[PDB]
Amino acid sequence: IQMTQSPSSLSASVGDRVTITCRASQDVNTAVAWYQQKPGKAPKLLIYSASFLYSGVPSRFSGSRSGTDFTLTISSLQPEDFATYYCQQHYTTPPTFGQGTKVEIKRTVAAPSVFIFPPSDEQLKSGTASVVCLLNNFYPREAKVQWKVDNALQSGASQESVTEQDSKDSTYSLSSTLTLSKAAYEKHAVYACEVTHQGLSSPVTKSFNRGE
Amino acid sequence: VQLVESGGGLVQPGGSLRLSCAASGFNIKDTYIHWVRQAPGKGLEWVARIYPTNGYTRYADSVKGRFTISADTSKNTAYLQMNSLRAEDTAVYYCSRWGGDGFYAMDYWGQGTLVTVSSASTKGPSVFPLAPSTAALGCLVKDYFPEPVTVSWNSGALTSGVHTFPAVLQSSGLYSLSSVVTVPSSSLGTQTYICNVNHKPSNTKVDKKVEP
Repeated sequence: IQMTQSPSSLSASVGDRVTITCRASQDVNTAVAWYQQKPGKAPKLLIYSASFLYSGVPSRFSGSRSGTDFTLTISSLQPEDFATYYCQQHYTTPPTFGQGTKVEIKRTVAAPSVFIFPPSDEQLKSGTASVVCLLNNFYPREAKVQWKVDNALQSGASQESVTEQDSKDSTYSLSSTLTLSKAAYEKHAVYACEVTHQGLSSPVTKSFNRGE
Repeated sequence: VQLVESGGGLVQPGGSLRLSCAASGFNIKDTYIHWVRQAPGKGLEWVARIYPTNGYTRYADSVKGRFTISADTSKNTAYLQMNSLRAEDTAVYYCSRWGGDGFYAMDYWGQGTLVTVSSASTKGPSVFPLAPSTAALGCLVKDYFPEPVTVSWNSGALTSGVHTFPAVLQSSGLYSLSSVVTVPSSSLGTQTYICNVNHKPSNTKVDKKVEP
């Protein structure tokens, strides 16, 4: 028995009413549970037997059933409900989970603060050079970070990482790391990261001249 | 009620590894005990279950034959013996129970334990400063294996404004991350900033002062 969960992700604001649905591939009676999982932690039971609020779960969570369709409702979305939610059937063995629903908090647009870091002298000693561009406290999550070495656009020498949504201000932060050999790093002069984001009227560039 | 796991870590491909799930505050004789796993960045997958009173077991097809779930009622502990381990088995492993003979679904979960199946050796990180010049500063935590590392600032006295990014796997097979923080510009050169990097799998401890 499969569990088709929708949507895969959603964005809603604090206080919004949120609906997550899950369709069982066949009858599963009411043998259905809903779980919440926060980054870095074990899943946590919210609803059991389709509609029963689990002890200690806030009353804004509820579940209901209509045939093969099951629905989790959060009446008033809170900042602390940033998580992935999972539906699960245990009508037959093996029990199966839905594929999850990423819930993020909607907030106003916030432009990133941008910083660029040259490679440390210690790292250059070992023969590698990492250049790090930081985008701090922005929303939405989507952003475009391009590396330019001597005003030439780079391809496939950088990796990105994004933090989870911040608990207070609901923003994201992002790092982009350009990795080069020491020899290649010493052959160029200007290192720049160029940032395009909804919160910026025009792209922001931070740069440095190697050695200066 | 508590479920406390132990036994994970880094294991060679084709190797063996045994996890334990110790229960407190209830009798495992009364319930089913489950193992559930979560590969990095993926959802939840059921692994196996046991009814300890009679030792009856069920397994997922992907682990049938290779894994053995077992239990010792006099130790109130269940076990997962993993054999012929594959890279596909790398995951956080959770243990759980059918609360209320299933009616309550999986109401209690262990904290999870990370199992990494890889032939790569352990390696501690090099920690390089992300020097400043509101300011941002940080530490590049480069080239370690396996996960995880933890980062703190000034031994936990600096917490607000910190972003420790999720590790990314580099093309070399080693992990890398940065941790950054925003501080007052007026504090540089007199206030002292040290990142505390801990990599328990390699028994590596590094405190790195970041100066402008």
